Amino acid sequence: IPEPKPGDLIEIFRPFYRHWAIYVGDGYVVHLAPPSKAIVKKELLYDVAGSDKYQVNNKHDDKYSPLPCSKIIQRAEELVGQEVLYKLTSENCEHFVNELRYGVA
Repeated sequence: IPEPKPGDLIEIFRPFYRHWAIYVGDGYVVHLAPPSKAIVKKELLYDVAGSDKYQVNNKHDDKYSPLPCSKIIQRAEELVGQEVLYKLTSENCEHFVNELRYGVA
């Protein structure tokens, strides 16, 4: 599987649940994760994916424009360290990365 492009949405197929992250380059993604509440983390895709299959899935590019990729990366990185109080359902994780790629829904 070739290297994702900065700003790409990454859909990760964990057993019985999906997780979402956004590629920020040089092997890193930004995503919501538990400390062990949830926190925005910058981590290696290698570690976040682990042994689980994943794909790039920019599902809304058909009908919506992605933001300039420099802006996507900047916004994602600025949020690293921020905490949120909602559960890490696929839906919430997807919503988070959608906002980064496409802007506020």
